[PDB]
Amino acid sequence: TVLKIISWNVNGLRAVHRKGFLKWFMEEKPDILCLQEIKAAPEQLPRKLRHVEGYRSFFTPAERKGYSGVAMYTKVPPSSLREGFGVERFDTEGRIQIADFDDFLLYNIYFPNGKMSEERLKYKLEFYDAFLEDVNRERDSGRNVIICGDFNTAHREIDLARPKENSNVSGFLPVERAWIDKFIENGYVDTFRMFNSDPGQYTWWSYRTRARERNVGWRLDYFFVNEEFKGKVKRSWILSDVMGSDHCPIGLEIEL
Ligand SMILES: [Mg+2]
Repeated sequence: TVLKIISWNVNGLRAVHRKGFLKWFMEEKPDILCLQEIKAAPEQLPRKLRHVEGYRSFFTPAERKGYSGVAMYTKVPPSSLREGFGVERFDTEGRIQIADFDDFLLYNIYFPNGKMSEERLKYKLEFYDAFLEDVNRERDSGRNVIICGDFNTAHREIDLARPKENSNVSGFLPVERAWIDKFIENGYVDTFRMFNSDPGQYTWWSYRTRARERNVGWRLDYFFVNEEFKGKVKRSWILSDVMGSDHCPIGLEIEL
């Protein structure tokens, strides 16, 4: 039995709905769909918009109105979800949704963008720190873990079109890249690279400067699993032709 999980930074749920979201979701039929950047008060969402037949849904909004926010659709519900690491400043931005399924925890994470300022870059790296602490704690206790979402960093030079010009832009700073190295070193596997070693494989393109048509993109969205669980991973891929956001969806298929 295959379980298909999709992750997508939709850049606003209302926006992606105007651009074919429901038709796409109906045709793709994942078992679990993880979404980032909802940008909406869930309580203000009409049912025609939020509810999708055959799926349970769970929404984790930011304190700040219209900002960030994540959500999860699933055919089979988790036993519960956790919405933070236990650290106030990281738990109030609508960035963390951790669902407990039988066989794994599924981390649906919208990691912070560090471009804004040195303070937001500091926040990003310390968020990374708190995340690693959290997943390590769970992984240490014998849990298998799947982590998906927008990491807001391209790992290696192959993971973006313009590595040299972005050497001092947040998203490709040596400090950020080094954290992904560290995360991997700690026993988590970048599942896409298990199957695809090719260049030009990205998940985000600026809406500006015709980036998507020029494939001037960055691989910012990942599926990671812990080392012990990797044997269950059968596919990890990029749904590059799916429109509606500045990111495209990514997919994981696992056999349990
Ligand atoms: Mg966005």
